[PDB]
Amino acid sequence: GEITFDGIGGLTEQIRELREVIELPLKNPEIFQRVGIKPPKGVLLYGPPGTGKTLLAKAVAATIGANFIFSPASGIVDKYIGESARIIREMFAYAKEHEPCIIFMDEVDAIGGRRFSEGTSADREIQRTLMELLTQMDGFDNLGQTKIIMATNRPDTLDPALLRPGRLDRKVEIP
Amino acid sequence: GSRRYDSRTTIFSPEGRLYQVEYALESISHAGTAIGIMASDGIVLAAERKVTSTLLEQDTSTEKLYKLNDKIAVAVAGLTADAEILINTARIHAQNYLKTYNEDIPVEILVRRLSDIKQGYTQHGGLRPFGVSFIYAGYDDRYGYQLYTSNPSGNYTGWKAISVGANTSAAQTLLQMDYKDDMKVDDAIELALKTLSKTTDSSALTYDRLEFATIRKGANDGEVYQKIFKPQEIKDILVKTGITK
Amino acid sequence: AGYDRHITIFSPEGRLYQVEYAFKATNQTNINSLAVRGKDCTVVISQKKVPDKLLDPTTVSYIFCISRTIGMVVNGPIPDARNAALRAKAEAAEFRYKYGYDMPCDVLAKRMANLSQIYTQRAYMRPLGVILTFVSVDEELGPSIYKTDPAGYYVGYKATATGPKQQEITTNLENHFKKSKIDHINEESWEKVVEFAITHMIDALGTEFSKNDLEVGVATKDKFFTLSAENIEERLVAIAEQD
Amino acid sequence: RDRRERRLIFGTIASKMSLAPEADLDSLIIRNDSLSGAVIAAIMQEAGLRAVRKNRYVILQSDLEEAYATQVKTDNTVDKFDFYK
Amino acid sequence: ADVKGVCTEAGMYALRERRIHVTQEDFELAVGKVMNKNQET
Amino acid sequence: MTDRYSFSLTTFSPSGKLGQIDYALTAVKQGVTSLGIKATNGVVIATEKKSSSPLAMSETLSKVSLLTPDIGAVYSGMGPDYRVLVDKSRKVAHTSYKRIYGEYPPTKLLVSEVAKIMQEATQSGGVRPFGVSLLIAGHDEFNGFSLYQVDPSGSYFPWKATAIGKGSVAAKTFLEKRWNDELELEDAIHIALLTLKESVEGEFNGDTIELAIIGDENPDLLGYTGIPTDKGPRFRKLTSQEINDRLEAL
Amino acid sequence: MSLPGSKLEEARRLVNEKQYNEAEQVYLSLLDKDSSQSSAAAGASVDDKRRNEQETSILELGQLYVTMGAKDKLREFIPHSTEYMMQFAKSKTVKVLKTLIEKFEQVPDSLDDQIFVCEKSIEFAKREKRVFLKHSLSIKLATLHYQKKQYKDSLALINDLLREFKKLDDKPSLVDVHLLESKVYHKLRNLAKSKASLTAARTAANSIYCPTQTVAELDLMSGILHCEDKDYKTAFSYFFESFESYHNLTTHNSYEKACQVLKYMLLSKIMLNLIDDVKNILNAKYTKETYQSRGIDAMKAVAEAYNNRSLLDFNTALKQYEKELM
Repeated sequence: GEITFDGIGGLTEQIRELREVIELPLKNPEIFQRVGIKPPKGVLLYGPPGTGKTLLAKAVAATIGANFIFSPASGIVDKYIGESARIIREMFAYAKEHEPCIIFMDEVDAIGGRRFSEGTSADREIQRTLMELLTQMDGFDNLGQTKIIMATNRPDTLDPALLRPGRLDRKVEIP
Repeated sequence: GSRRYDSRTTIFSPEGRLYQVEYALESISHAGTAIGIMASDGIVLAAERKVTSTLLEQDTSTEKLYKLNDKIAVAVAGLTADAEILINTARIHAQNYLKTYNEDIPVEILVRRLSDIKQGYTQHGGLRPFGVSFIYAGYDDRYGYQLYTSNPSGNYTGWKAISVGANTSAAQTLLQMDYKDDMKVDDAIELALKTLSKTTDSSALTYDRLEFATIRKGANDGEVYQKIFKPQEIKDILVKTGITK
Repeated sequence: AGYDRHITIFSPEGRLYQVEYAFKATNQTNINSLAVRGKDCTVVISQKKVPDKLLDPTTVSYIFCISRTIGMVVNGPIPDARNAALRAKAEAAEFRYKYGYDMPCDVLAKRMANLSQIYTQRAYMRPLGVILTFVSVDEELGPSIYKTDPAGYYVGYKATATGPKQQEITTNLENHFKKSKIDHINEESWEKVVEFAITHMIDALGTEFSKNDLEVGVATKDKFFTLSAENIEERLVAIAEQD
Repeated sequence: RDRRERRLIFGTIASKMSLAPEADLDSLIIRNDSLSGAVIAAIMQEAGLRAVRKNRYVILQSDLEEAYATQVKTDNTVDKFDFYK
Repeated sequence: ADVKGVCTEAGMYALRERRIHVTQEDFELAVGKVMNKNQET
Repeated sequence: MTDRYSFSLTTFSPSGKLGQIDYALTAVKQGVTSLGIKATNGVVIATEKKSSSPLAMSETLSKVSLLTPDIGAVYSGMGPDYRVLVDKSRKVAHTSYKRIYGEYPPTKLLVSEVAKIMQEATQSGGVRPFGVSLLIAGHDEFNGFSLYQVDPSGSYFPWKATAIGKGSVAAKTFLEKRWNDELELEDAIHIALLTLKESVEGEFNGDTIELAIIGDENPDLLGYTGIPTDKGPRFRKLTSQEINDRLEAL
Repeated sequence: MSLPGSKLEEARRLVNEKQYNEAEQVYLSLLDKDSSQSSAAAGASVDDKRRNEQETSILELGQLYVTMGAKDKLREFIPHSTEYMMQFAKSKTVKVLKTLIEKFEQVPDSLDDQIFVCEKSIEFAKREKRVFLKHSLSIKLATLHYQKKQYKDSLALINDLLREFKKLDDKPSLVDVHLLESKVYHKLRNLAKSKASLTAARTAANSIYCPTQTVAELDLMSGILHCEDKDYKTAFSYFFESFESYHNLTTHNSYEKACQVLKYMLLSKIMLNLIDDVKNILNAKYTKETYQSRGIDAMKAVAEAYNNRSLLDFNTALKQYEKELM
């Protein structure tokens, strides 16, 4: 990460509760296996960008020694058969190879969101992208040494499927 | 600004009739049916009751059948709300005519006031038109029985059998065929009850899902005696025709 | 939702843009008020926001004297607060002229509630963003607090708080009223009630307050009076010299 | 869910993960009525994450209380929403 | 097509009860289900 | 100023719909549970009166209004809309039947008046309907006991038993079985309590429930503690204590 | 005496002050006296109002009667007294008849005497036009046969009644006969049929409102078929829901009824092999109600004996607790 996680201090509450959700299952998958509960799935950052939003995301990755991987959501918008399928999968595959890793997906309203009304106007490209995210999470596939982090200007704008546990269990606010 | 938040739709279409008026007609065709049959010894009116259930009071079927006069009654096709405003004004207009000339209002005279207001409603104010069509049942001592219809377009005609509300085409087609001018009240009722059956698709049709009235000569009057049937009286006539539906 | 800002139509939501934003914008003056009732008094204490040295510190008001008994605190922008104040003052006097009886809180609440509802129904007037806290020691209704909010909804309260720090104040009033097992203050002398009020206010808002940071209006049976600068000081003085 | 349905969720999710003798399943069924099945499964998940994060090897009744209080509320805005007032 | 649904549902009801014979009563219950299918969207 | 919105704010389409009304009908559903039973041995109305803040009292909140001494009304929807329409409903009941005709209004004819106001505020431009539905319950020698609903549409209908607000479909259903033609007023108070118990729990006590009846009354409050000219009005609304006491024997 | 009201109070208190035997001479006296108007309605007095009070008095009397053994005169008396009520209200006759029969079997009774009241009653009704809920009473009539160990006979009677409910008579009557028919099948060990009939019983129940206790009986059978066809987890859950319903009914659900369901509730958990939860069900008094019996003792001894895996320990418990237990 660009900075460590105690040099941005005065965001300390948010530091504290990102640290115990994200760092601990990566370092110690064993405690969550031994209890018999699931490792955590997804974590959400919400609030304006640069409230020290960007800091908190870079900073959790440094301490783990994860790679921080910034994905532009629009680029996940190729206009070819399965290109869109291909890209998501490959990040997930790479997350397990190069483990631990943070897959940071910025804006989830160019590949997700609640749309105009979720009809067809060119809102099926957006619907294909979100469907992919939802199928891997809910299914036989899982998140263990792949952590996915969603970022959104305001959290109310996100599909209620994403708001279920088993997609996003951790939801952090940035005041 | 707010001088451009005007809907500007109570102006003409190129189709020869106002936007809102044409659209309103659709609304009628999506609400209850009224059927008007003019006979040679009565006038028979049938209407199929829109929602019937136990949660409703089923013993009431004056929900669309109002008598405006002693010898004039109307049938509603459209919504309750829209109707009430014209009903009340027709009632008063009846009383103004009665009072001025010492005689009861002729059916066309009454029709004509209601129709000039319906037109009015779009002609002054910009406001929206009605969503009601009436079929008028009345007697006058200058033409015999008269049975008319008016629409929110302000055009009216007289007919010997007509239907308005939903399923106008189907009912009208059957009516033109079985029509006679030697029919009696009871022959008409039987006829009416057949037509209604052929437009409603059911296992059975019940007496409380109908609103019925006939205006016959009577045997307590040389006038015309208006008989407003209620569910239990609908039940009786259903036996009498032997038409169970 | 609907599209309430361009035509006066409904939303399937039930609540319109005019109502929804009137709920929000009622604080931008950085204001907090509470009202408590004594056994036999009613006290209002309100923040007083004199932000400059170009202004006299006692022309800045937010507590209005509507009648001779009835007080009204308006939580809202100051033009809207005075628009409400003007109407309330006439209705209060007109009611006494015609019906021979001074205005009580609940009837003023009702008149204004009906007006606010009509201007939301209209397409030819705007409604206001005012929360009106009406207070008295009514002759038949006892000590009274009746608070209206924008919508045209109003209801009667034990005690109430207004401002962004409403929540902080609430937990202190709750704690007292449960402890004592009554929904009014056991005390019965308006001094001791005023003093108590301030105590719970310091605690909630986290700053010790001066006389020029407070403005006090007191209601008693058959009279309403405002407490002056010296008067506020006398209360404050004790809270600073006890633990 | 029916009341009997509610009972199953508690029983099934508690097998998969640690439990406290303090924590009684019997307790849970009585406390939780009038809720969607989706909400109950959430709380049960939450309590197990919380307990481990709290660096333990057991789910206590205490984490379960805290997770319950968390999931049921997310709104704390009053004196609004006219259509029922 | 709805009529074809009535036989396959009548039979499913019989199947659930482990019967190769189907009464009139199951057939009525099947038709009511089929009517609800036409009402959707 | 006026004269900027003189087009109606309901308009039609080929589906015949009236924008304002569909939105307003939704509002009624989002109210609190209010119900009406005609037991054909009186009329019983019950509704929930509920806090919206911990320091809001509920004994300053009623949803039961008297329209006239012997016609009562209950509602679901927007609070303000109900009070303002209620003032106007009161106005016509008092001036036009008790001075002109010297007596209390007949319910059905009062149902016609209240409907006409609501339909009127839709027909006239620049203003919207009221976003409520009222149940107007009354008694007269001539008509018996009666119950009508008047919609936000300005349509009306009579209903043997009905419910509106939250949990409408289930509340009406359970009720229909428990509703007999010949039903005892005490059992009919229990059924109402029972229904409202199914909508709400954890804040359901009898002193937050407001129930009023058409049938039994108190002459001693109608100025007939002394020798009567007549018995007088049949509506009498319960206090909280009476409600709680019966809730124990539910 | 010489007033209906005063003599109501007196006749009832005569039981309490000493004994029933004194009271009965009073009750018997209520019949001769009082009334100078109306229709015959005690076969010793003409009356309206006295007989109307007599209904509630007869209703008390009859409960005590089963204890007394004096029931036998009442078993005849009720069918003679039906016609008293036809000359009042038809609805009252139907109503009264059902409540009096319900009281006698709520107390323990011999069958022979029970069969006998009902029998006359149902034949007599038929003659007029009253068929309304004499069929409901035939469902009750099945029930005495069921206990008698005339299942085979109950079966014949039940089959005809099913047809009547299903398009010639009342919808709620249907649920109750499907419930009984499930208990009947079960005893013949026809697991297959008992199960299929409950599935029908539930579909019929959710169409309507079914009394609170009835809903719990439904849940009891479901749980029972899942101990015999396994799936003890699912059973347990139902026994939870059913036990809670019996709790809430209080003393309007018999003492004995609540205990047999608890006995099954403990037993399912031990098979399910969560024994420590059997200890949690005991140690709670909201989930046992302080119902302790030899039956209940047995289930804690059996859980203990399993943990120990001592065969000897099971044989000791079984025999000692036996009479209550099996």
